Amino acid sequence: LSSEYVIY
Amino acid sequence: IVDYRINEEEFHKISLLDCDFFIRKPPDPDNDVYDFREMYVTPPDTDIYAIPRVLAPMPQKYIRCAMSDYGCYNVTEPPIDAPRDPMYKSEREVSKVFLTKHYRNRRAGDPEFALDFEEIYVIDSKTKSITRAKVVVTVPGGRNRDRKNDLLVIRDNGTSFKIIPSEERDDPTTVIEKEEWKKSRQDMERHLRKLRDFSVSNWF
Repeated sequence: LSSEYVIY
Repeated sequence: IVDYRINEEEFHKISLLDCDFFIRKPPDPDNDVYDFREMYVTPPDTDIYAIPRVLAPMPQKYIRCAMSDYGCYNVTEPPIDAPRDPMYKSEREVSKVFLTKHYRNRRAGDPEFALDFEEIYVIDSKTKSITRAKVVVTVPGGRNRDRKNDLLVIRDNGTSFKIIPSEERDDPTTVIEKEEWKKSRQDMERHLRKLRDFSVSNWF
Protein backbone atom coordinates (compact mmCIF):
# COMPACT_ATOMS: atom_id res chain seq x y z
CA LEU A 1 0.00 0.00 0.00
CA SER A 2 2.43 2.66 1.19
CA SER A 3 5.00 3.82 -1.32
CA GLU A 4 8.66 4.24 -0.60
CA TYR A 5 7.55 7.80 -0.26
CA VAL A 6 5.84 7.56 3.09
CA ILE A 7 7.47 5.64 5.98
CA TYR A 8 5.88 5.02 9.43
CA ILE B 1 13.44 22.19 -27.19
CA VAL B 2 9.72 21.94 -27.79
CA ASP B 3 9.69 24.13 -30.96
CA TYR B 4 6.35 25.64 -30.14
CA ARG B 5 5.78 28.79 -28.15
CA ILE B 6 3.20 28.28 -25.47
CA ASN B 7 0.55 30.59 -24.24
CA GLU B 8 1.57 31.41 -20.83
CA GLU B 9 -1.68 32.83 -19.84
CA GLU B 10 -2.71 29.23 -19.27
CA PHE B 11 0.24 28.25 -17.16
CA HIS B 12 1.22 28.80 -13.55
CA LYS B 13 4.61 30.43 -13.48
CA ILE B 14 6.86 29.76 -10.57
CA SER B 15 10.12 31.68 -10.43
CA LEU B 16 13.27 30.40 -8.82
CA LEU B 17 16.68 31.95 -8.88
CA ASP B 18 17.97 30.11 -11.92
CA CYS B 19 14.83 28.92 -13.65
CA ASP B 20 11.18 29.45 -14.37
CA PHE B 21 8.89 26.49 -14.05
CA PHE B 22 5.58 26.21 -15.79
CA ILE B 23 2.78 23.82 -14.84
CA ARG B 24 -0.66 23.70 -16.53
CA LYS B 25 -3.61 25.42 -15.09
CA PRO B 26 -7.08 24.04 -15.18
CA PRO B 27 -9.55 26.76 -14.67
CA ASP B 28 -10.83 27.33 -11.14
CA PRO B 29 -12.16 30.08 -8.99
CA ASP B 30 -9.26 30.48 -6.50
CA ASN B 31 -6.46 29.44 -8.90
CA ASP B 32 -5.39 26.43 -6.87
CA VAL B 33 -5.62 23.51 -9.31
CA TYR B 34 -2.57 21.93 -10.93
CA ASP B 35 -1.79 19.44 -13.72
CA PHE B 36 1.54 17.82 -13.62
CA ARG B 37 0.99 16.35 -17.03
CA GLU B 38 2.49 19.30 -18.95
CA MET B 39 5.54 21.08 -17.66
CA TYR B 40 8.30 23.27 -19.08
CA VAL B 41 11.39 24.99 -17.68
CA THR B 42 13.05 28.20 -18.97
CA PRO B 43 16.35 30.12 -18.37
CA PRO B 44 15.47 33.10 -16.26
CA ASP B 45 13.29 35.70 -18.06
CA THR B 46 13.98 34.29 -21.49
CA ASP B 47 11.55 32.43 -23.75
CA ILE B 48 12.94 29.25 -25.21
CA TYR B 49 10.91 26.51 -23.58
CA ALA B 50 12.20 23.08 -22.49
CA ILE B 51 11.15 19.76 -20.75
CA PRO B 52 12.06 19.25 -17.06
CA ARG B 53 13.83 16.39 -15.50
CA VAL B 54 11.18 14.43 -13.67
CA LEU B 55 12.74 12.30 -10.97
CA ALA B 56 9.62 10.68 -9.54
CA PRO B 57 6.13 9.46 -10.32
CA MET B 58 3.84 12.41 -11.04
CA PRO B 59 0.11 12.74 -10.43
CA GLN B 60 -2.17 11.89 -13.36
CA LYS B 61 -5.19 13.83 -12.13
CA TYR B 62 -6.02 17.36 -10.98
CA ILE B 63 -4.77 18.20 -7.48
CA ARG B 64 -5.48 21.22 -5.30
CA CYS B 65 -2.20 22.47 -3.82
CA ALA B 66 -0.55 25.24 -1.85
CA MET B 67 2.85 26.80 -2.75
CA SER B 68 5.72 27.90 -0.51
CA ASP B 69 9.23 29.15 -1.12
CA TYR B 70 12.57 28.19 0.43
CA GLY B 71 15.63 30.32 0.34
CA CYS B 72 17.99 32.95 1.65
CA TYR B 73 17.96 36.70 1.87
CA ASN B 74 21.11 38.39 0.50
CA VAL B 75 22.06 41.83 1.80
CA THR B 76 24.80 43.59 0.02
CA GLU B 77 26.43 46.94 0.31
CA PRO B 78 26.70 48.38 -3.14
CA PRO B 79 29.13 50.98 -4.37
CA ILE B 80 27.96 54.67 -3.83
CA ASP B 81 28.41 57.03 -6.80
CA ALA B 82 25.93 59.80 -6.49
CA PRO B 83 24.58 61.84 -3.70
CA ARG B 84 21.55 59.77 -2.67
CA ASP B 85 22.61 56.37 -3.99
CA PRO B 86 21.26 53.28 -2.14
CA MET B 87 23.22 52.14 0.94
CA TYR B 88 22.04 48.57 0.97
CA LYS B 89 20.42 46.13 -1.43
CA SER B 90 18.28 43.14 -0.40
CA GLU B 91 17.27 40.12 -2.53
CA ARG B 92 15.08 37.10 -1.68
CA GLU B 93 16.96 34.40 -3.64
CA VAL B 94 14.51 31.42 -3.69
CA SER B 95 16.02 27.99 -4.24
CA LYS B 96 13.22 25.44 -3.86
CA VAL B 97 9.44 25.43 -4.00
CA PHE B 98 7.26 23.07 -2.02
CA LEU B 99 3.76 22.23 -3.26
CA THR B 100 1.48 20.47 -0.77
CA LYS B 101 -1.79 18.62 -1.48
CA HIS B 102 -4.88 19.99 0.06
CA TYR B 103 -6.66 17.11 1.83
CA ARG B 104 -9.25 15.39 -0.23
CA ASN B 105 -8.92 18.20 -2.68
CA ARG B 106 -10.94 20.29 -0.31
CA ARG B 107 -11.07 24.06 -0.47
CA ALA B 108 -9.89 26.73 1.87
CA GLY B 109 -13.27 27.97 2.78
CA ASP B 110 -14.56 24.70 4.09
CA PRO B 111 -14.60 24.13 7.74
CA GLU B 112 -12.72 20.93 7.01
CA PHE B 113 -9.40 22.30 5.65
CA ALA B 114 -6.13 20.67 6.25
CA LEU B 115 -3.20 19.78 4.25
CA ASP B 116 -1.98 16.36 3.45
CA PHE B 117 1.57 16.37 4.33
CA GLU B 118 2.03 12.98 2.95
CA GLU B 119 2.04 14.37 -0.55
CA ILE B 120 4.59 17.17 -1.01
CA TYR B 121 6.44 17.79 -4.24
CA VAL B 122 9.65 19.76 -4.60
CA ILE B 123 11.02 21.90 -7.42
CA ASP B 124 14.75 22.52 -7.37
CA SER B 125 16.52 25.46 -8.96
CA LYS B 126 19.98 24.10 -9.41
CA THR B 127 19.01 20.82 -10.99
CA LYS B 128 15.87 21.84 -12.90
CA SER B 129 14.07 18.93 -11.43
CA ILE B 130 10.86 17.99 -9.85
CA THR B 131 10.71 15.20 -7.25
CA ARG B 132 8.51 13.89 -4.48
CA ALA B 133 9.47 14.05 -0.88
CA LYS B 134 10.00 11.23 1.58
CA VAL B 135 8.12 11.92 4.78
CA VAL B 136 8.52 10.02 8.03
CA VAL B 137 5.40 10.09 10.10
CA THR B 138 6.35 9.55 13.68
CA VAL B 139 3.01 10.62 14.88
CA PRO B 140 1.07 7.71 16.40
CA GLY B 141 -2.49 7.39 15.18
CA GLY B 142 -1.87 5.40 12.07
CA ARG B 143 -3.06 6.28 8.64
CA ASN B 144 -6.26 7.66 10.18
CA ARG B 145 -4.56 10.09 12.55
CA ASP B 146 -6.26 13.45 12.79
CA ARG B 147 -5.00 16.11 10.50
CA LYS B 148 -5.82 18.93 12.89
CA ASN B 149 -2.95 18.10 15.21
CA ASP B 150 -0.09 17.62 12.81
CA LEU B 151 3.04 19.72 12.14
CA LEU B 152 5.80 19.18 9.60
CA VAL B 153 9.40 19.97 10.40
CA ILE B 154 11.79 20.59 7.49
CA ARG B 155 15.50 20.62 8.18
CA ASP B 156 18.64 19.95 6.29
CA ASN B 157 18.40 22.20 3.25
CA GLY B 158 15.07 20.84 2.36
CA THR B 159 16.18 17.29 2.40
CA SER B 160 14.54 16.05 5.61
CA PHE B 161 10.84 15.80 6.16
CA LYS B 162 9.02 14.55 9.32
CA ILE B 163 5.53 14.74 10.77
CA ILE B 164 5.26 15.02 14.49
CA PRO B 165 2.57 15.93 16.94
CA SER B 166 1.90 19.59 17.61
CA GLU B 167 2.55 20.03 21.28
CA GLU B 168 5.91 18.41 21.01
CA ARG B 169 7.50 21.21 19.05
CA ASP B 170 10.54 23.12 20.09
CA ASP B 171 10.57 26.83 20.81
CA PRO B 172 12.53 29.10 18.59
CA THR B 173 15.40 29.72 21.05
CA THR B 174 16.02 26.02 21.55
CA VAL B 175 16.55 25.38 17.93
CA ILE B 176 19.19 28.10 17.69
CA GLU B 177 20.84 27.14 20.91
CA LYS B 178 21.12 23.52 20.04
CA GLU B 179 22.94 24.30 16.89
CA GLU B 180 25.40 26.62 18.42
CA TRP B 181 26.31 24.09 21.05
CA LYS B 182 27.16 21.43 18.54
CA LYS B 183 29.35 23.60 16.44
CA SER B 184 31.12 25.18 19.34
CA ARG B 185 31.93 21.82 20.86
CA GLN B 186 33.43 20.40 17.79
CA ASP B 187 35.51 23.50 17.27
CA MET B 188 37.07 23.50 20.73
CA GLU B 189 38.15 19.93 20.34
CA ARG B 190 39.82 20.72 17.11
CA HIS B 191 41.84 23.39 18.84
CA LEU B 192 42.78 21.36 21.76
CA ARG B 193 43.89 18.29 19.84
CA LYS B 194 47.20 19.76 18.96
CA LEU B 195 48.32 19.92 22.52
CA ARG B 196 50.49 16.99 23.68
CA ASP B 197 48.46 16.23 26.71
CA PHE B 198 45.10 15.65 24.99
CA SER B 199 45.02 11.93 25.31
CA VAL B 200 45.31 12.20 29.03
CA SER B 201 42.63 14.92 29.56
CA ASN B 202 38.89 15.11 30.41
CA TRP B 203 36.09 17.37 29.09
CA PHE B 204 34.37 19.02 31.97
